[PDB]
Amino acid sequence: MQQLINSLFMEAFANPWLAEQEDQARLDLAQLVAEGDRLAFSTDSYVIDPLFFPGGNIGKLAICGTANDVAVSGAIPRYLSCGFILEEGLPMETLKAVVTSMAETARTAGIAIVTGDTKVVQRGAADKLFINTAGMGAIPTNIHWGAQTLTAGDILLVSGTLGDHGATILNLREQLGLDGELVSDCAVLTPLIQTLRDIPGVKALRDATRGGVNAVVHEFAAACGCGIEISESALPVKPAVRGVCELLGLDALNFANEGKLVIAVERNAAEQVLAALHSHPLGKDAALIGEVVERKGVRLAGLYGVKRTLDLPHAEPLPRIC
Amino acid sequence: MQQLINSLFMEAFANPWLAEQEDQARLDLAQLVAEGDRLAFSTDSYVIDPLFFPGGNIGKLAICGTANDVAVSGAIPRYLSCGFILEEGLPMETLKAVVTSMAETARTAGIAIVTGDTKVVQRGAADKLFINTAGMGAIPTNIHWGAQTLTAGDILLVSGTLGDHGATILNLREQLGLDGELVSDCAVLTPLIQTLRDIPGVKALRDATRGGVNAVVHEFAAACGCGIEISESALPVKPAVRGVCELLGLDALNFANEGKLVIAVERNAAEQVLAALHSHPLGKDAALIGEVVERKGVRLAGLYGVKRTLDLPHAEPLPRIC
Repeated sequence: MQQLINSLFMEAFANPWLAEQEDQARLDLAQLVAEGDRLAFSTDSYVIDPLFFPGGNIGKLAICGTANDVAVSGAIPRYLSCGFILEEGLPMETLKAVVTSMAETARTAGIAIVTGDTKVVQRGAADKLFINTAGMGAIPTNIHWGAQTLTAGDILLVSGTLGDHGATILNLREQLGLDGELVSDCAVLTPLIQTLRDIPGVKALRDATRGGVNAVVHEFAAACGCGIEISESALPVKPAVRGVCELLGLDALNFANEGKLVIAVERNAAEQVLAALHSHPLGKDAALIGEVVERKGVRLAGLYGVKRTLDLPHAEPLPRIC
Repeated sequence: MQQLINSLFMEAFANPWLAEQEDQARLDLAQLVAEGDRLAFSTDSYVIDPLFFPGGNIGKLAICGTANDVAVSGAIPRYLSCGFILEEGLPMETLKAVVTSMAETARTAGIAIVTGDTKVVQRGAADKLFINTAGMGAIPTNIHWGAQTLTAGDILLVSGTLGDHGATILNLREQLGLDGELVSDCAVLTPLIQTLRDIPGVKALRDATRGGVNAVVHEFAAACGCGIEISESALPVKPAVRGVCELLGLDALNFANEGKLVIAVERNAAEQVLAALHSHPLGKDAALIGEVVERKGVRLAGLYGVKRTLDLPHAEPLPRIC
């Protein structure tokens, strides 16, 4: 019932902003402005099927994805909101596991869930559980990361292996026989991103969820009016993900990630940035993958250095991967 | 494609924050701090069935509800996020109508939709359309509205008639035979609330959505450690809503409102506050309904001044009223 669900929310997420709260949380603005001059603000909804998977669950994901959307601006995520849409009859055991994981993930990341909402719909009106989170943090005045700034000669990096999350979910949903080898990379990336905070050569940073790295590179190119060239052989792809690629013929560049950055840097900063990423556990597999060029468009270099236009796909590999 | 949906979003909601955006909106903190010392931050999900109804729709509702949750703090709402969950095959005519109403409601209220998300699920996995919005605004330093401040002697008012929204949806969903008599009160309340901004004796404001006025007075009582006594005869209830009460035996105090305030005021300010409310189109039916008292608990005064404990109901009158 509604009262048990509300009690679960309040107990699990309990903090000084949520307690004694009325219709809204009330956040100290002086504290935020002391951290930075801009407030980063993002929202995402989470409709992943299944709810639980190797490496995470919808609840952990709902904190990670939104914390990362904030964190890639250079801001430390501090406050999140949470809206649950529940299907009547969802086992309490399942809801409790999701909420427990959300609360733990937020607690570990130093994030407070300061406000929320729960709606219950009848059986069949929603598939089990959907979550929306919105988040905020203050962007330090000296950090100016954006793709509009990119110019010919800039280097493109990824913080780790590509397509782990997408491949994990595809394997589960389509029963591809790789259970035990694939794991989601779902993680809060703030500690990794903060290694880059004082490095002058860092120019743009984005996480690569829906649409994977392919979407990001196309977004980067559209923003700066320059082209981007990616080396296919330079792409770090785990053996189990390669296995999914082989079976389905689908691109690891198109697979959603839930713990990876695409980073654009000044040419002379590339080795310094790689070293910073390699020093942190979340950046251990970071690699150079490409370059910003004068010639517009996105190209992938295959065999014998042949550069071919890299198209965006028409749809995601499968519905509800995130 | 769902790039049709993303195009609808960007076109309808277009503003400087949404354009050339990467993973997050970026909001000027100095401007917020100059307005107030606290940031009000709220979120609500909207799962109303049906999507369109007399007096509004899910889109207008998604703006109103979240704007109101911010505005009851004293803050002027400035920025909203918007997360859509869409069922595959939802007619574009429906979605366009929803988005248009959202855009027009936001524009009229001077609210910018600065960031968002869309997720699409398969047929049967969600009932047509769900929306989450989160919103923010700065609370002026000199406004200290809070339920915790209430003391014995304070007067309770409502800003209009009770249960119009809930009753409208109940009549539609349960086919009670009152079509054309009932209309939802869905409205952005900021202009009404701002009549009270400079009135010294205003102590607490809440909107009265889920659980209605009954939930608000219970929340007030819990926050301040004082009791609340309500006059049953003083409750303003329209004839058609009374008709729903008569048919179902259900209480207008429990029915959801989507354009009503419950206001607590210093005893001496009651006449001034009532006149201020009556001066605005949205507060014409405002009324005194009770008082805060020393004896703890919530009581309803019936025939012959008999005061009886007013219990909260176990469930909402029906799922998906909001």
